[PDB]
Amino acid sequence: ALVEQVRGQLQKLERKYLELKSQKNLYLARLKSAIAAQKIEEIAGNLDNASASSLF
Amino acid sequence: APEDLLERLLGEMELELIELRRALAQTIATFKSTERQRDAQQLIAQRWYEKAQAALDRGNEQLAREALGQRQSYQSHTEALGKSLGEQRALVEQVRGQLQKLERKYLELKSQKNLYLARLKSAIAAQKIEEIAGNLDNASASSLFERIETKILELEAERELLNPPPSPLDKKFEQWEEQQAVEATLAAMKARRS
Repeated sequence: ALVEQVRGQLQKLERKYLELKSQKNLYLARLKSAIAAQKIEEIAGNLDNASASSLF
Repeated sequence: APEDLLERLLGEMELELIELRRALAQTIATFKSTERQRDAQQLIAQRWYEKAQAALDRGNEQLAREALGQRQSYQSHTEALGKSLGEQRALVEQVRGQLQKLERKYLELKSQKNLYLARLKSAIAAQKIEEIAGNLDNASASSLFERIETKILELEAERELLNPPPSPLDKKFEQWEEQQAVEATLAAMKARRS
């Protein structure tokens, strides 16, 4: 009963690991997407859209 | 580290299983030595008995009496030694039983050690996976994985600020006016291709 019981934990734990691994990229990607968006629309307003005193 | 002690303590027992081992052997030697000495004493007595078996015949009774008188001295040694050898036998068999039992109990104790050390690592090897798993996305708020959404929202929260979304009126209207451009453009279509 012990050997079968312990293997089940390994079976479950191994499953939970790769599942956790998959989500990491999906959230890192969305981190870059938002970050990669910040510095384009920020300057865009600085040029001609944000308000008066804009460089344009 | 207590887990090392179980290896060390069993090492100490091993010294005894070779110390008690030596003591038992020493007991057997003297038992054999005592056994040998008894045979010699009776042999001398036997020689007088064999030698006494040559005088009583033919009418020489006097000589035979003297020879047997000498043998009584050797017989006394045999009787004392004879009883001792039988007594010592119980000791050698008795002590061996302890060695038989003790040796059995040792390997039995040895077997269980690994079975419990293994289950020690299994639980220990489990602690540091499920502990961090909760730290990431399962334990509670403030978990490193959840905190990522906070930064996502913080930047996304600024998105609606720097570029305010269109008002519901324009949303209601821009879609509203598309229903006519499509139909009005199609109005010239359905009438032209008719």
